[PDB]
Amino acid sequence: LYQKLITSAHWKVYLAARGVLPYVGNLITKEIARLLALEEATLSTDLQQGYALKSLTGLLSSFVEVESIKRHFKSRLVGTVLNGYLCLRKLVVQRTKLIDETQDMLLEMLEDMTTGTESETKAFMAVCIETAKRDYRTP
Amino acid sequence: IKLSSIKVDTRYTTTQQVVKLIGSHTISKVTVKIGDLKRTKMVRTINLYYNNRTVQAIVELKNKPARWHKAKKVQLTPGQTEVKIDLPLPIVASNLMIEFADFYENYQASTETLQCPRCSASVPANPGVCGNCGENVYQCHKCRSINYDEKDPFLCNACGFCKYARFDFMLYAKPCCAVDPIENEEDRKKAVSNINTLLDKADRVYHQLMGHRPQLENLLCKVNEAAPEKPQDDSGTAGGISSTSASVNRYILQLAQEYCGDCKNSFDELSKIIQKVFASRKELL
Amino acid sequence: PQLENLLCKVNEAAPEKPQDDSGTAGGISSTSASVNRYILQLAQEYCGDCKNSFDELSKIIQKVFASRKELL
Ligand SMILES: [Zn+2]
Ligand SMILES: [Zn+2]
Repeated sequence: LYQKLITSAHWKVYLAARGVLPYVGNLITKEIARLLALEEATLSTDLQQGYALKSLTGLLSSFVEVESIKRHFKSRLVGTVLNGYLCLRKLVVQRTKLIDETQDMLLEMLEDMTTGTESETKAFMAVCIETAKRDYRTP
Repeated sequence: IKLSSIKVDTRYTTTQQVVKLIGSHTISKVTVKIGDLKRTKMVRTINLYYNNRTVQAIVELKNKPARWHKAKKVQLTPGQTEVKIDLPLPIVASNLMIEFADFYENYQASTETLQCPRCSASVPANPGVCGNCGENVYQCHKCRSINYDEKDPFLCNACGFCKYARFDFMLYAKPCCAVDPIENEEDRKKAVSNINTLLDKADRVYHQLMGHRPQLENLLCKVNEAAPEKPQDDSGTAGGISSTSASVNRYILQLAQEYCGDCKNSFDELSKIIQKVFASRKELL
Repeated sequence: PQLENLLCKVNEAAPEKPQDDSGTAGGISSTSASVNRYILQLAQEYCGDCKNSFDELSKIIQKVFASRKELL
């Protein structure tokens, strides 16, 4: 229902103006953190592990697929996408097919955001420094 | 469990029976029964080996001693007809190797010319070929194969026939889903790929449990209506439905088939896949 | 009374896990073995036994009615 109601870029931009993008980014970060704090538990396998994560990432990709929102929110989404992708790469035992699809979508979004003016890029590099500040493999 | 009931592949050496099991089993005891015992060559030592390697065919392990773990060595007295091998800890095994490692061989006068099994002519022990009919006196009585290296092997290396005894194996074990031990990143990658495939299978079957969910939701609604739909005598009578069972509410029977049959089969498949996935995750961790 | 008692036990809505036929009891397909035991007993008692007895009684009643009509 939600994706059907915002199929027009008109309402995607409206929601982005209201601040939906930071909300979905924070939700993705919280879900990935829950998965990270969950791999310390047993190897309990859950069939629907990552449906919320995959759906939130799909929503973020749908919003980013509009040029203006991408322009205005690249610098604000690069940090959260980097953090999410790095934290998802740590997953080994709890890595589910849906988690793999989410990580691939985050990689595609990050690559889509790396592209930009040298300024925007150097700004994204500054973000990368903060992400590394936030382990010999993940950095 | 009779070992014969869970073997899916078997190969032999002159002293070893190497077997692939239908699946991984946790084994606590092995009993060996010995029938038709001949006094000329009697087993003195049995070694039991195992591994939990997944193989397509047991021949891949036949001549690979470094791939086997020794579970137990047992000694027999001359003419012993039953051996109980109590393992100090249960072993998890998808393959077994039983080795007859030493013998109380009774020496005899092999110098005497042997008798041809086909024409009864006298045959010299070397080369052991009948000069009258060409029959080889050292051929396996069961499969006619000739061992080149050993003229009097304890087992036929082709078919496992033993002229000195018959061996029956009874495994006090239980079926236990398990995977091959992970060694190096090569096996780590294999295990990860297996985990991914099994998770895909688990996702597919989940859907089956959930596919029957709306059907059960619906049949339950109809059954709650408690309508006295008059008995419908369908022309098709392939199913053996007795009058009383035929008169049972169709939805009730439909519910019983959907849940106890279909939902239970799907849930059993899903639980087996989940247990195997948990074992793979535990090994990887 | 037998059907009454079966109805009373059924309305208990009690789950009694299918009792394994330790003895040589009549073979029951698992599909049907998972119904309630009281449901199957009721179906046999009423649709089988009560129906057979009622059919016999109705045949006897019709023959008695024919005999009474002829006598009258
Ligand atoms: Zn001959
Ligand atoms: Zn042979």
